[PDB]
Amino acid sequence: QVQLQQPGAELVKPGASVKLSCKASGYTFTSDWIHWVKQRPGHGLEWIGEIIPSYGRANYNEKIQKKATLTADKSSSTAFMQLSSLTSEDSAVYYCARERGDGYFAVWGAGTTVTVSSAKTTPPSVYPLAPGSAAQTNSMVTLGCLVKGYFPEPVTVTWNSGSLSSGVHTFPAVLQSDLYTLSSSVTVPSSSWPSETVTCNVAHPASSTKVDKKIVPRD
Amino acid sequence: SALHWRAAGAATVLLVIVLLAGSYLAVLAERGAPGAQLITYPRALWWSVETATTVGYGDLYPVTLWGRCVAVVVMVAGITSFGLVTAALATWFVGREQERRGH
Amino acid sequence: SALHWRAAGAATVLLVIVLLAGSYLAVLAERGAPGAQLITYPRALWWSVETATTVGYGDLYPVTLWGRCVAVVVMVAGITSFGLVTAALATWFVGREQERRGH
Amino acid sequence: DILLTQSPAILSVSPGERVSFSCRASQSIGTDIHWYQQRTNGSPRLLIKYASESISGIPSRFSGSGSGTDFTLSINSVESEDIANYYCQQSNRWPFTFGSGTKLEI
Amino acid sequence: DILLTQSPAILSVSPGERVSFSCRASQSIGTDIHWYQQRTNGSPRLLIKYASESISGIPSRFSGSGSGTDFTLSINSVESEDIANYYCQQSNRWPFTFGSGTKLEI
Ligand SMILES: CCCC[N+](CCCC)(CCCC)CCCC
Ligand SMILES: CCCCCCCCCO
Ligand SMILES: CCCCCCCCCO
Ligand SMILES: [Tl+]
Ligand SMILES: [Tl+]
Ligand SMILES: [Tl+]
Ligand SMILES: [Tl+]
Repeated sequence: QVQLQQPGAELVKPGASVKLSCKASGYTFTSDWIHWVKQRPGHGLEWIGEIIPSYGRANYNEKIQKKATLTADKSSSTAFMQLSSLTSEDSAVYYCARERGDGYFAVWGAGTTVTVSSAKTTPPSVYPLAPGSAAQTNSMVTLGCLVKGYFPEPVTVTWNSGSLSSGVHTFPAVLQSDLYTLSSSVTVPSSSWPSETVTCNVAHPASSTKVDKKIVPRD
Repeated sequence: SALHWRAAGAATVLLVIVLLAGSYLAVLAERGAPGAQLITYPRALWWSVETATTVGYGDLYPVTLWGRCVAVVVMVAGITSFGLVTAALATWFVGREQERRGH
Repeated sequence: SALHWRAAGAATVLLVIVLLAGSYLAVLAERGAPGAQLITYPRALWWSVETATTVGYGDLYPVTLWGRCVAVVVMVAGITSFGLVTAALATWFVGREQERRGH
Repeated sequence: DILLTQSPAILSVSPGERVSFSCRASQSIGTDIHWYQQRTNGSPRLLIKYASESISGIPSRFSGSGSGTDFTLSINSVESEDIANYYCQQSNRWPFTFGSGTKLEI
Repeated sequence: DILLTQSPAILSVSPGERVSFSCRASQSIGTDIHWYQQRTNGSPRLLIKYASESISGIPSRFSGSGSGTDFTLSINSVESEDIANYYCQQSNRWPFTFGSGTKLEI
């Protein structure tokens, strides 16, 4: 099961600092190394550094400015990476991976999305999207739900608690003066709806919120 | 169990502990040093063996001060153990040769 | 303090003097030779150790006549000292084995 | 530090065709190259380790080859699930490094 | 004898921006590269030793990286005091050699 656990997001004001965590499970060897990889939107993987928890020794990529500090809590199997005095340049997804001391990254975390801005955290408004009365359909029907007015990224949108996967598209968010907006679209066979329920679950980590929205026919 | 044989055994067990500890400490020492290649445990264990035996092919070797220090211990533990096996064999031959001379 | 142990000690101290002198003389010998790499004291001391132990990874080695001469002394001092430790261990085993045989 | 070059940033292939991703090392590194797959909004997933060693849980469709400076990650008969960014990474010399990546396009 | 190439002879950067100086070695030299700073009418001043080792008395703004043939001296957030000529030098093989130098321009 899930070996590395990282919190979905962290908002940070320019100049401030934050500490991301990476709780590990599964096998643990004194030979294990925990790595941190930075990925900026539209960019590749960048190696930040590593740590040998069973010793506390950490090394850093000397090719980039050192904004991090690695530490680990052997008892709580938790590795922490402290990012200090951030700027918009530091906004990105930060993954942690476990390396058995053999050179490759066997497992990775989901990654924490870090956003550096003065803006305020705003949960999203999850409005539904059902076809209008004059809309005809065929073997399939397309529903959806609007996630608007949120900050910062990201937002995980699932359908029927993840039980509904096919026919799903979640469009990239667009930034509108300090607030994000995106829509997710699901497609099921016409016959099945609303006979069978169809709900969109919207989780917004930065605001520790999670909301549901049943997509029912229009009045 | 004669002394030379108990020592030979002790020596072998110990050398094996130095090979493992050493491999672990070499990697720990070498990471952080750009260009270092003695940085993963499996080949590090292989490195330690070829160092203990003094073969030193040149495929792996420490570049850091602490890694080289680890190396010295491994070399010395390797040279000393095997040498101690040589001395244990000499004892065995001397005593048998004694009996043979009826001394 | 038996002879073999006094010699082992003397040997170790001496080998350490050859490692230091040798490192100093190697650098002194190698500088001035284009392409030479045995030219700075710290790694030179590391070179001397891997030469005395006969490991010779190949990361460093003299290219000049005098540097190689320094090398020979270091190799021989290394091979001789360790061998002298082997012989000291053999003596220890032979004598204990004697007592054990009640000879 | 070892630079890994991933030839074309994007690779266009027809459904079911064979595709090969190139990863060049700035110096000789044995077979200490490992490949990762990353889909949109996803975490990297180890596909091949040590240039050609297969990972269980990974389709036999994927295979890697090469040694020294040139390495290739191949997908025999590409399918939609394979659309993603592919990265190579090396563990030969410290520090570990990644290739810029190559996007598979069908 | 090892040739050290210092990429562009002059580097233009905006106040407070990050700047990187390149120094290439004609062959593999580990991390045996050392950086020097020299202001107008001044003597060279050691900034970084062994590619990335910091020197006390030198701003933390300065840092170096690389190994093998490619080395980089970086200045995080450049300031006027930093205007000078930057040289790299190698101690891997005799004789020691210097790079032609790179001038920092703000
Ligand atoms: C004259 C060369 C001697 C090399 N020895 C012994 C022969 C090995 C085939 C290597 C021992 C390796 C355990 C001793 C080195 C002593 C420094
Ligand atoms: C022989 C004593 C151990 C060698 C030094 C290990 C250093 C590990 C890194 O800090
Ligand atoms: C073993 C005698 C010393 C080796 C020769 C040293 C030469 C130094 C340079 O002139
Ligand atoms: Tl040898
Ligand atoms: Tl050898
Ligand atoms: Tl050798
Ligand atoms: Tl060799």
